[PDB]
Amino acid sequence: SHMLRPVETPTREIKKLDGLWAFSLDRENCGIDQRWWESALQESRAIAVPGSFNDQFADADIRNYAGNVWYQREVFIPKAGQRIVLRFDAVTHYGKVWVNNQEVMEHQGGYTPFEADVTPYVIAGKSVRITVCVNNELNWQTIPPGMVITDENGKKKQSYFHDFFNYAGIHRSVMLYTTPNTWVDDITVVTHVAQDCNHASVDWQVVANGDVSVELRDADQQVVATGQGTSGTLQVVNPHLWQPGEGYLYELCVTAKSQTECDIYPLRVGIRSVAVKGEQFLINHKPFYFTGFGRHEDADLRGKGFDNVLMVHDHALMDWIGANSYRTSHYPYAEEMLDWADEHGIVVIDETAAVGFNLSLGNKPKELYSEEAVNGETQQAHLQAIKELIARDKNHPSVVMWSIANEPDTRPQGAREYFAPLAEATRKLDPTRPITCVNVMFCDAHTDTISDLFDVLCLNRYYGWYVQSGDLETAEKVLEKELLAWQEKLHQPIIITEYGVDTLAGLHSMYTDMWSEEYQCAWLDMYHRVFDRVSAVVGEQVWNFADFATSQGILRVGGNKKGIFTRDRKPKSAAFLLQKRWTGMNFGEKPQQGG
Amino acid sequence: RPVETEIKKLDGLWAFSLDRENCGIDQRWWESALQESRAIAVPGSFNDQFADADIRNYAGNVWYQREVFIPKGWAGQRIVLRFDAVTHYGKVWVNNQEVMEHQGGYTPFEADVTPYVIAGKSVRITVCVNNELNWQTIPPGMVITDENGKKKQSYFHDFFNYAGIHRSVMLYTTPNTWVDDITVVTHVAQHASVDWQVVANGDVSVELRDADQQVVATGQGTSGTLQVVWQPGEGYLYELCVTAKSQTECDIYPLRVGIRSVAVKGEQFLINHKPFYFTGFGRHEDADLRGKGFDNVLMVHDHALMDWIGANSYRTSHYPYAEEMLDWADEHGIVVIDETAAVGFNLSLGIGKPKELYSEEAVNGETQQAHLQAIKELIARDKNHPSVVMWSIANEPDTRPQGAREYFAPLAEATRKLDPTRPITCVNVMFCDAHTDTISDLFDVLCLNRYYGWYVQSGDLETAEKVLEKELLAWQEKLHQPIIITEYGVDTLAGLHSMYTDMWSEEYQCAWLDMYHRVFDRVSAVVGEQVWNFADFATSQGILRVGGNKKGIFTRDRKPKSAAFLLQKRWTGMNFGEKPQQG
Ligand SMILES: CCCCCCCCC[C@@H]1NC[C@@H](O)[C@H](O)[C@H]1C(=O)O
Ligand SMILES: CCCCCCCCC[C@@H]1NC[C@@H](O)[C@H](O)[C@H]1C(=O)O
Repeated sequence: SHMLRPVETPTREIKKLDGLWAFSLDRENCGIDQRWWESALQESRAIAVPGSFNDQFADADIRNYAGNVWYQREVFIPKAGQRIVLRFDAVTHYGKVWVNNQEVMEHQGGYTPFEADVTPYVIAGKSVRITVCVNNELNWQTIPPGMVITDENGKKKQSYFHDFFNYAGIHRSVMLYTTPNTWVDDITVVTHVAQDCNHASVDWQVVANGDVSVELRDADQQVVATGQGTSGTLQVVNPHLWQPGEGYLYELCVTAKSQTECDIYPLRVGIRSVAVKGEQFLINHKPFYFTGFGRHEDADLRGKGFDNVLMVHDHALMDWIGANSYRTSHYPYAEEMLDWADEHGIVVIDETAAVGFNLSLGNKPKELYSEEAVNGETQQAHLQAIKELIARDKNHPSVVMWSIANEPDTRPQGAREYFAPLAEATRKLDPTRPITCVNVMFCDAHTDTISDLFDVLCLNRYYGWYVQSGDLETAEKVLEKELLAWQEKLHQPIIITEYGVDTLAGLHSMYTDMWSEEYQCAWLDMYHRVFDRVSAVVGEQVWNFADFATSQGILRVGGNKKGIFTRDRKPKSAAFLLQKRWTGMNFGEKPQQGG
Repeated sequence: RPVETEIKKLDGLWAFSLDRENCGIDQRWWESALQESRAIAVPGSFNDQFADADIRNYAGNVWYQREVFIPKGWAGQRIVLRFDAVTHYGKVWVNNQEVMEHQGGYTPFEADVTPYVIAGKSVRITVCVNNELNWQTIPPGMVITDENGKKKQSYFHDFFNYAGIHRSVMLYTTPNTWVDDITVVTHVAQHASVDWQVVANGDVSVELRDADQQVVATGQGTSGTLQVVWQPGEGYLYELCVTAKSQTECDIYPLRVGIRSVAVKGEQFLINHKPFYFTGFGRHEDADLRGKGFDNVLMVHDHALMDWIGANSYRTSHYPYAEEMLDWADEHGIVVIDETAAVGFNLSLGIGKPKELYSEEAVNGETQQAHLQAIKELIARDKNHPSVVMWSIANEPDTRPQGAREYFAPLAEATRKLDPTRPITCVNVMFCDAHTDTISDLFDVLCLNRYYGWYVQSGDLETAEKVLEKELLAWQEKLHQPIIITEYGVDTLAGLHSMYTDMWSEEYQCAWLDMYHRVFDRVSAVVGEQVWNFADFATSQGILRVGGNKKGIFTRDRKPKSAAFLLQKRWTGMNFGEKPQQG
């Protein structure tokens, strides 16, 4: 449907985000049968929302549990005559909500919010019970996809194809918000600029039988433009347009009035224009250079759960290190991260949860794009995730790119058949932004067959790590050669969205061999040397802020160790190399082929 | 091995030089002092010694050199130069005259230098050491080159390819009647020990004592020697003086020997007619800073750790150890499975190339010959040791392609004919289970390497227990042979802890070593356990090695992980030489 983030005005929120819900497992799938919605928690225990249920009890048998978990919470209802709505900003994978024995709504998104209108079903003044059924399972039509395997005892074991651990549960806000019966439930805003001198910001919104008078107030509450109608444009003059450095943000207050009731919604948008020209990524008609991380929503104890201290601290670290950009790696991030990126002018490459469409990253199906794995319904679900992501992050000026999928195996015939309609559909959904598909390493420029449909070429390369293990002299030649081959092929702006190596924070060696910090430094350094002599490399993005948790494997030593920082946010030796490089260059500009 | 009744030339430092342009043999570098040399220490691998990244991985020709004074007291005696071990290949020159060469690596080679040496004046010694491996070296490998002539060596074993001079170099003197060859075989029923001898212009008079010069038998001849009437606890060993008499000079050579006879009966390993149970480690010749170089301090300390942790046996894993380890081994009476450098005969161990392992371009002809040679030398050096109870021809070979059996049968035959007094084995890899292995019948004891719960069924104890159990008792029902598990271990970061007891944590090494021990306890054919590696050790660079192999109970600087005390409780809590009665 339509997605508007709620905000306090003559509108109200009761943060049911309160922790300490009742939590229980359903190892027998008796919950849907035995009507657990009715009343009690049976044999529950205290859990905390937001937060992943896997790491929260230090029980291994819970963290690998694959099935149905039950959340439970009684709450009181203060808003009368207002539309009361129950919003879940994120319930990872599947969630079915119940308000006092009655199914309200359900979702199969994972990292996208879903809400429901509960005005008839509640009465402001008495209690009410909310029971959530959260499913953490992945089959071939989920985004991301997976394979759940039962064995001889019927015990479910979830296997997937991405790297990060499949943290599940309620990860973001659960809120009970309250809006007048004539609401402003959808908005779209597109901005243009000409020579940083003047241009318009077209408006568009959806009401509940009310008219929309829209004003454009300033950063100090000064009206600069008005407008009367459901559509149309409106022009500023000599704007304070949104730059990657500062990030100026106008406050467009929209009004939807009825003959009796009225609703006012303030929506912050910044004037900026993002486009791709040849091999240049232009923000406000200036060629840009991306620097920063591909991070994860990962932490100790809470898993993929959200928390504010992590936001302010992580943004302080990136702010110190000189990073100006990041990419919401492998799933839509919490909207709060994108609000911060909006105010602080942080350019973001947004991505969907489509990751793992690849069976070469080592009882696996034998054809990746057959009916037994990634079929038409996988394509429908992928288009769904695109729809929801764009419908949530469409107005945020910090998003400059949509990324449909991550590292798909494109060698087999049919990858183009699967991905081309999704490129067409995404271009038809949001024309204001470039589109991309992050490229796997074993699909170099001479075997890929998908990168033509996208505006920006994103690359994940690990020459010298997975291949040429320990060889810098050779990985330099290979890396430079394939980079110039991508240039000779597509003449596109090339952002390296992943490049990193594993490093035991504390492992040193005089020989600068793999897994030591000296190898991380020398490796990133050589990669930077190659980066500086390719004209079409419009951005670099290291593989990963900090070490994150992965599934158990013989390649993951307590998870992925390719982070610049540790899981507790401590810098390895390479963090200060990146400090020197990024903070030493001119902001938003590519190095002049050398310092 | 020399004694007397010498000047150990390995003292101090040698001149060391690299040959990147490969000019040495052509420009005759041995006939002069090494131009642009630097000090190097023997014994010790040259790779780790200088903290130089380029020196560590260098593949080519290296040059050692050292002047020495030949003592005046050796006027009319034969002067012999002995290299206890020069890893992979070595060509030795003595003062403008080429004396010797050897492609062994982990076994000694000596040469008579009496003419080329005049005792009293200083002579120079130049050694050319090669660290290259092709398909005819033991272990095998293959070198690759490109533009700029940069040579890059790739091999198929795990441990890092350390090279150089790894053990002492001796310069011993014997009278002109020497005892070049000696053999001794001991028997025991419910006995004695035949003697042997090879000499030049000298007769053989053999006597043997016990504690001190207290002869308790004698014999005059090159056969028989039987008379009056060695344990894994203490290790009682008699002293056998051999005498070679000539008209002018006489020679006396003392050889310690322990009375013992090893034999396999059904599914039991009998040392002195008693069922045994193997406990201990499969270790390595690896250390901080010195590579595979030998050192007495390390031997004393590691033997202290093995004594404390309750180990009674170990296997000289993947190459012949320094013979000092075996002298200590029969001194304190620790059971040793001796093994050749035959490792890496497998193309299936891929971190994630010819087309068939037993083709002509890889493993055929000189490969089989030189393997038989590594056998002949290992046996010709370690035959008399009572601590050696087992022969081990090869380790983890791929026996699935066509032609593996045709390869391994003749080696088993010749090796058995060479030393019939000891059982023989071949440690097979994990990818070849009971239904696919085709060689385990040729050998007396079957050796197993198993990693259920690590490489396959990664992190799942509940099923790896079943697979290990089924595979084990299926082996037992299949061949009805004694099965020693010679490798079972999992990697572990020394300081990584985890409440969930998942992989790489010490809790997972503890819980993973435990389940394997219960499945061990419910199987009658398992005649021993040897946790994979004693200490973490250096390997080649891969994405599966976090600064080497972390499958050690101890770290590289010999510091214990959480499993060291678990195993010290298990091995010393049971009775010595006995297996638990299924619990
Ligand atoms: C057959 C050739 C394979 C080439 C190597 C592919 C490496 C893919 C790297 C992986 N790319 C995806 C990212 O989420 C992971 O964290 C990253 C990693 O594992 O470090
Ligand atoms: C089904 C087989 C899956 C792969 C099993 C690989 C077992 C190889 C055993 C290897 N054997 C050689 C030894 O030096 C090494 O330490 C050990 C290892 O892995 O580290």
